[PDB]
Amino acid sequence: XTIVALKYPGGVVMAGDRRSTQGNMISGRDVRKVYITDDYTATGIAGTAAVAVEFARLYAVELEHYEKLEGVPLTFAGKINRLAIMVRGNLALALPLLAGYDIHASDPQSAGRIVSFDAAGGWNIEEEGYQAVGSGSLFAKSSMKKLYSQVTDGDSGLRVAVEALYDAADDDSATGGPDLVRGIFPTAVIIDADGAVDVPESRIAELARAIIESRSGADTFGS
Amino acid sequence: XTIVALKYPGGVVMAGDRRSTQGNMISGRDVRKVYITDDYTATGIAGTAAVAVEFARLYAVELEHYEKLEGVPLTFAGKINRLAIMVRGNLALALPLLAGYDIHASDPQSAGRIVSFDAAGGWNIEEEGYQAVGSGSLFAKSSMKKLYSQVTDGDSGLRVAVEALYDAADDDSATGGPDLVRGIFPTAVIIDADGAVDVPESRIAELARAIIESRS
Amino acid sequence: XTIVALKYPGGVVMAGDRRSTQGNMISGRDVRKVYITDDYTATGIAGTAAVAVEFARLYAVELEHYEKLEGVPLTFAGKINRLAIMVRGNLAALPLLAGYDIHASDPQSAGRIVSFDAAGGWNIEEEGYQAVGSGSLFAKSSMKKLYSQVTDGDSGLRVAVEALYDAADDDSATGGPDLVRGIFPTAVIIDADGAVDVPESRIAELARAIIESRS
Amino acid sequence: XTIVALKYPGGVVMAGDRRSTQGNMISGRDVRKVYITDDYTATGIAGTAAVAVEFARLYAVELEHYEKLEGVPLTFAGKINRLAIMVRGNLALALPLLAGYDIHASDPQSAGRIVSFDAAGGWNIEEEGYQAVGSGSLFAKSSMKKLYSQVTDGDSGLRVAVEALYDAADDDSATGGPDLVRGIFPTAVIIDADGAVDVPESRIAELARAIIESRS
Amino acid sequence: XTIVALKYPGGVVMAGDRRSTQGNMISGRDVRKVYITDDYTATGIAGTAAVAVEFARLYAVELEHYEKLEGVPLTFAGKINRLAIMVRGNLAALPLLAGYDIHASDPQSAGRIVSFDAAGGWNIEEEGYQAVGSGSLFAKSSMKKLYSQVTDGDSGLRVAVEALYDAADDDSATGGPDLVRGIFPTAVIIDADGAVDVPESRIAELARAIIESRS
Amino acid sequence: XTIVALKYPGGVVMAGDRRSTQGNMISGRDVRKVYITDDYTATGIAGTAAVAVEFARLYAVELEHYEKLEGVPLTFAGKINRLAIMVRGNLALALPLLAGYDIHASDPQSAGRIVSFDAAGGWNIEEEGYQAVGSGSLFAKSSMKKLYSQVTDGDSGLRVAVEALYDAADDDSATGGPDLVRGIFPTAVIIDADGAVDVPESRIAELARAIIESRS
Amino acid sequence: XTIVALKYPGGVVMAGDRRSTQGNMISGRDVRKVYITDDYTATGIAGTAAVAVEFARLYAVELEHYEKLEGVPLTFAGKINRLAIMVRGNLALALPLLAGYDIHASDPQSAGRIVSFDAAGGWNIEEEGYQAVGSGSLFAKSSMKKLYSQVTDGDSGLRVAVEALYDAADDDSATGGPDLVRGIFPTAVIIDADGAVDVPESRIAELARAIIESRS
Amino acid sequence: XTIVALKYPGGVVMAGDRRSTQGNMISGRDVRKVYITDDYTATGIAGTAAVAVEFARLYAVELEHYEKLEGVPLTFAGKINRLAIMVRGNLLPLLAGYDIHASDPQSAGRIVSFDAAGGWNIEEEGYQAVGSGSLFAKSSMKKLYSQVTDGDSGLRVAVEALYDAADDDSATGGPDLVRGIFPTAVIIDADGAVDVPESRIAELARAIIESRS
Amino acid sequence: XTIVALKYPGGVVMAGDRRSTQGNMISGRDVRKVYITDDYTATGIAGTAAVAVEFARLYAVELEHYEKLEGVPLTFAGKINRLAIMVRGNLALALPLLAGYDIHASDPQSAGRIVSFDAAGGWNIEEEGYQAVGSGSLFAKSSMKKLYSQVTDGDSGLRVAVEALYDAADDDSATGGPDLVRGIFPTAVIIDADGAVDVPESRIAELARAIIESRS
Repeated sequence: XTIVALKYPGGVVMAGDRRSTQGNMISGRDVRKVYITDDYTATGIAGTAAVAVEFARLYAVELEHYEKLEGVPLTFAGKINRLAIMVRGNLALALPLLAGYDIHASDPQSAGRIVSFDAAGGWNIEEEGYQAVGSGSLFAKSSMKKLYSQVTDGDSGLRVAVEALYDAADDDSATGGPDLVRGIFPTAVIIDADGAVDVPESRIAELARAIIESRSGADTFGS
Repeated sequence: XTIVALKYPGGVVMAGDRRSTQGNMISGRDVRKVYITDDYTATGIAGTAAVAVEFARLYAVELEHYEKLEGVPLTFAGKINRLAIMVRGNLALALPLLAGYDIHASDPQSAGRIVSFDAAGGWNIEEEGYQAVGSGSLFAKSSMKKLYSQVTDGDSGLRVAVEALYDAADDDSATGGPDLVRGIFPTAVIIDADGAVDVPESRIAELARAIIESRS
Repeated sequence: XTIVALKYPGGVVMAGDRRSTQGNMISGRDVRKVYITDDYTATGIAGTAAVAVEFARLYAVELEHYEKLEGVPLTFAGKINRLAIMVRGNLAALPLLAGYDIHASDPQSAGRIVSFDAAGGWNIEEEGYQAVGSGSLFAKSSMKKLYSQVTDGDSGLRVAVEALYDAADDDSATGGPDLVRGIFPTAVIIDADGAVDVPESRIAELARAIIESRS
Repeated sequence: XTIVALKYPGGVVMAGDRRSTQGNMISGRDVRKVYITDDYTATGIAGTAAVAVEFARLYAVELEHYEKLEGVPLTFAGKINRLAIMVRGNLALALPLLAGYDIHASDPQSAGRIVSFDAAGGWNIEEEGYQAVGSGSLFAKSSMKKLYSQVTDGDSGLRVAVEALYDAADDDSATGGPDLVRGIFPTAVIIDADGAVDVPESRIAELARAIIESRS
Repeated sequence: XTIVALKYPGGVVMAGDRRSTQGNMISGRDVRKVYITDDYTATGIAGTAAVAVEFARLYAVELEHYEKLEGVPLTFAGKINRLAIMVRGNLAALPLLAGYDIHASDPQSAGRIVSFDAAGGWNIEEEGYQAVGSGSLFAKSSMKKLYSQVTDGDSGLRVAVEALYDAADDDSATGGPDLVRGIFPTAVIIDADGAVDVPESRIAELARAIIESRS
Repeated sequence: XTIVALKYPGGVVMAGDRRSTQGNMISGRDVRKVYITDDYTATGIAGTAAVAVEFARLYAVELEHYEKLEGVPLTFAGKINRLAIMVRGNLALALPLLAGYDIHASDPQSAGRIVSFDAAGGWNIEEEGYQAVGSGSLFAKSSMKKLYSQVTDGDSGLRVAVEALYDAADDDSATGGPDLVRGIFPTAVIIDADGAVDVPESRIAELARAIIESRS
Repeated sequence: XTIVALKYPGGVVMAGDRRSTQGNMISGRDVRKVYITDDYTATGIAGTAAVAVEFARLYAVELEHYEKLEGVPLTFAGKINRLAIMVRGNLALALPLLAGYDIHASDPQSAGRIVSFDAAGGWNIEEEGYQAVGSGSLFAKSSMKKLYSQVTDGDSGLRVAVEALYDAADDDSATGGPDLVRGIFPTAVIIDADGAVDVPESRIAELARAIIESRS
Repeated sequence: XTIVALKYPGGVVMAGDRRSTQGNMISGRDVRKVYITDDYTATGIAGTAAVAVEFARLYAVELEHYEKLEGVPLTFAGKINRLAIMVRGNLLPLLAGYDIHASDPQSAGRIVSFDAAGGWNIEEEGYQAVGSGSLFAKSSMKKLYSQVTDGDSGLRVAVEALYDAADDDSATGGPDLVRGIFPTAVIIDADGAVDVPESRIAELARAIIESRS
Repeated sequence: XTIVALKYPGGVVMAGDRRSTQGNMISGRDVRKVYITDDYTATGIAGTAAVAVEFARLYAVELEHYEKLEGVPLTFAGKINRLAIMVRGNLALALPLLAGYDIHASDPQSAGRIVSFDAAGGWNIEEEGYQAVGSGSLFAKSSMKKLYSQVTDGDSGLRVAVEALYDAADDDSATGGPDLVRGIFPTAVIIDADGAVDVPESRIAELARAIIESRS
């Protein structure tokens, strides 16, 4: 299963596929893997619906816990630190991808942040502009590498994220592509200076149909 | 990967998906798994492109070798026997599905034949009317169970076979569904009294598009 | 052994087979696997008569314990949360939960089905149906083709019994309707008026019609 | 899966179930496990359709090969000896049950013979009057123990064999009971002084429904 | 290590990196992995210099042996069959074969690419490109986005070198163009006039242009 | 991945590569492995970005904790002792390399100190003048062996450190060389009597570009 | 690595080599393995620089801890007992060699003591006059056996100890010989009635040069 | 144990250390690991005295056997092929040679090494080393190779590479000044393969030691 | 068990102990391990009486077989080659020690030869002047290292060989020392230009007693 995240001018976008498998068998088609955790952060886990929701819930609780006790939210570095303590504690398994926006960073245009975790539970701030986790991550990363120059705003960003997920599904059977028959598409979250918001199903649906139409044409031109 | 086969009044049809995987990675999209082996038989293997074609090739050579030596082709029972020996020998891996038409059977409407193999290399003539092998075979068989009453001829036979493969792909990631973007659809063979012929890609495409439209 | 559950317009239905096996030997023929746990929920476990009753009993006690202490029942999300804590605690067979959210905005789609994976993770089913056990794949593939026929509670109960029949038809670990002994699948139906046990006679008439229809 | 055999005054009867399983999954419902091997013998294997027919075929060829070469058939002791050599040769999982009638025995009323094989491939002559092999053997043997006193002829002998198989199916999920929906019933062979004959599907059906009516 | 192959209008091109590793240590920088095997074929192995040269040599001997004995070369299908017999015999590495079928009906599409899976099974590639080795997934994903640009031999060769560049950028076992030592990927092109080794100088210009474009 | 450290007259320099791998796959290109831990020390770990920063952070907190509580910083021997207790505690993995300047040493020219750790968590003061840890350590050490005579001051030392890392990258695929395309170069810290300072990226870019032009 | 210890009339001498290895690779050339632990004792461990110094430090702390608490130092028997408790505690690895001078012994000429430890952590007071621990111990012991008759005082003791270490290096690659290029020689401690002292490096250098010159 | 080989303008030089070890114990001090196999080749094995001499002897017999049977010696490619068949048959030697049939006599020197799988490799880097001290010897040659302008400086660098291998690897033996035992070496040019006199290597070893001191 | 061999001006001497053990138990006290194999050679194996004699016998037969067939004995190089082929054949256990005199060597004073074998069956010509094999070889070699300068002739050589064996016994329980109670002493062979001859027991006895009185 795959989760992607990318920085765009003024923010960050995170998107995840909807499949879950038990071996070769498809066990889920509506799996939500990306969740808003506070006003400026979102987490994505390339695992089951339960692992994704339970992790996000527990992290959301810790952040808001601190806010009620201390009156102010944690700094971005403090949010990662607490996430890292939570990830290292569960190693007793799928690793999280965090998308955030640092409201206290000097340059607002590059205040988007992406943090990933390696097998040993070690955090990493991504400086390449994008990242992906899961079984289709290499395919999604190699796709974003070629398409990243096209990201100039939020919608451009969301489009590239959806195309990266499409490319992950095209080459990895564990990642689900857009289901045009059932009307199920990747979920996404966008985060900028105004906060974290869920992207409406209608725009992701428009974009997924457009990528498919576009690939169908390119295929007929090459044959 | 999945191969299906069903009997219809007057013949038999066999169809297979086009995917091949290396774990979670998709390694093939144009994989042909069903091949005509003689004028009245076809074999399908739910494995790689090479295992499918190599097996079919060796079996086709063996059936034609006998015909050239003895002047007449083997009886259907003899064809299965030779296949069984070939299969047992190899077991010392994916299992073959054989579809054929017994030109010497008393009743021409039920002369279609489907033969499968179990893990131990044992043959089984299917009497249920249909069969499937591969990772999505349970899903395909359960689908055919509910749709078999609709089979009334070769076209309704071809439709049910494509729908069974669609259901296998819908529930099993190792089985490939119809790729509308690339124009890749399941391959099929239909065998009746006039012999075994490859079903044109165009007819499978129309049937695949109608199953999709119907579910949407 | 197989348990199935499906959402119909106005509620949910859950049904389970009556067999239990010890390897290849039939050890039970009247095994009840589906139990009402509170006014709006039912649990089904595809295991032995003991695991099924013991789990349901502990869960029912936990729900009622909450209600007596706090005066009001748990919200549906809270019920699942408590069930999940119970399932994860036993891991250190998995249940299928059917319910009706009395607080959901649309009463027609207020039915809920929750299943658990090997790791003890919960999953709210959006497809309309679910099955657990050794015959689950067969039951699910059968409901896939018959779900369009579900228009009310009775047609919903008929499709549940047919899914179980289909599960028994190709899984020896799931028991079909025994016409000789008069033993049929058990079922629970939950709507706005609460969870009620489906009478044996109704399941019997339906099982008899499915058999004659296949014959 | 289960095969049963019993001696009655004047001959022997052998009957087998129709199921085959891959773990918990039902893979067959029309599995024929009992086959006539020569004019006076029949073999039954509690395994797959393939193991059952392949074994019976090789054994039938061996018996007829001897008859053509030497002009006369082997004595009953010689038939068992050849079977034993065949069983020990394959075991270097499923073990055969052989029912036969010794045309050269002094008492025609007790000329019926039942021979079974053990996990080590050793032959056994059953002097208990009945025997059973397979996953439901214990249940079938315990059933025959209580019903054997009712065996007085070929018909009663056949009723008891069908009831033993019914009891095996009632307690063992690997053995298939009579399918009233599909019309599939246990297969049976009866051997007396006039030779080995397949029992008509209709007679076993009538006996199976009689058992079901009796138990309800 | 990585080998790439792609079909272009009128032929085929195959290129390979120059690195060899013993665990994490770089053991070779001049490793030639792609060799011409007959007038119309080339083989590439993503292994050591020895495995690549020894395999190519034995295969080239087998193709010429047949030609001398029978007077005519094997058909393309026969060349693959012989290669497959050689690969299955060694398994009891995994080559990429690129060729041009002089007997095909359409000369523009006469280019052929054959790869082998872990079990020694052959696969004719109908996608237009293929890659083998530790950086093969990165090279294939790169060619997927750049293939629309392949319109002739020169552009076929630019995409091949860019695919290898992308493999090296993401996989430490694949070597990128060494501007310090002047070592670049080796390539072979096949069209209707036969197979030929691509001059080091043309590969160096392409590699210099790909690097200037990335910075 | 590799970290190198060398003593120069009047001080010490520590430099580290920027790569991180996950088997054969490059997972990082911007990995900072060397961090200033107090006014006179720096730690370098040849591991992931997280292990390097988390270790340095905990050690920096420990050194400052003591200074605030006791009013004066720990002696150099005390700093090593605290580091050793921390390293032995984590084993119950990649090992640290400490570079520091002993402000209380009698001879300021040789007041630079280098401290490493072995597999068992044992400390060691290098007397050779240089040291390296990680997968390219032999290559870096063998390179410094031949170039150490050229070290006369901080800039000479820094050159030899960057060249050692270049030689580690040239022979070890797990160590990253200077990326001229992305503009990513090794990070370095220099410590003398005036304290620990991060070497500007532009000075390292200048050294690396020149080592490349030199070998061209 | 090797540590040697020998009794001379009036005291005891302990000397150790300077090498450390990581398999076949030389990891250290300046490794100090012998340390004075109190006014009358010294410990030597044939292990890493860290294991040797950490062990000696902890033991020195305990001996001085007792002296400050009780006003008088432990008897020699008490010092061994405390060392043994420390060795058994770490084992539940390299074995300690202790050299001392019993200030309370009746005959001052034979008051020198050598204590070694076996694999199980058991102490042993050597009555042979000399002992050695480490990978070159057998070669050093074998050498002292032939040269012990020459030990008539502290000077001769030190000369023989250096020759035993030289012989260990000549036959065992894990033991380092005198490095005339770098000017690194074995370390030594002499203990007599006046206390434990570090032997000056120039003195060991002179002895090493004379042994080398003699064998040429 | 370590064997080094390097190409110089006009030929090739191969040198090997003299130690052999049984685990940690020094079992040999006079071990000859480099042997002339024909007029233009030499083999070196970083193993025991027996493995080195036995291998060289069988290979020398094979080369001369061909020459007597066919009248002409094998081409350089044929010599490698025969060596490769011999190595794969037993399962790491280092071969140094001069190709008398090469177009340019200044670069006719050849160095062939073998990997763990028995695969041959012609070295285009100018030098190579095999054995337990090979990484140290190669890193040393990397920095000193620019100094190689003839046979004399080629040999000096070879001896220095072996010195560096011994300085960092206990399994490789350095020059024993006490016993007068030094590395052995073979130099091959257009005039054939000749053993380097012990006196020349001793002169070089002493100069390297005075230089590091 | 231990075998030693040494070169003296004009020849070579080989001597071996007399013990054999089965674990900790002494199983032999009269074990002869050194045997003359031809006019100019002797073999010694540090194993059981049987392994030592059977090996020497097979090798002696091989050398004489060649001499009778070809008329002349093998050259020294040929004798080692044949021995090596024999050793490698048995290893696909204890390894042999061969002492010989090369009658065709240019310098008669240094014509003595000693050849040993390593674990892999590889031969080695000794250039140190002496060698030893077995469980006490290290002690015997270290003893000879200090005593070799005393070897000026055959008597000096034999004296040193007996002292090396004594020292091996002293330090290793598996090697037997001179038994004064039973009158059992090491066996020895001396080889010069006049051939190989067994040293009289009486000469070894007076040498052994002198060494013992010397150590007392």
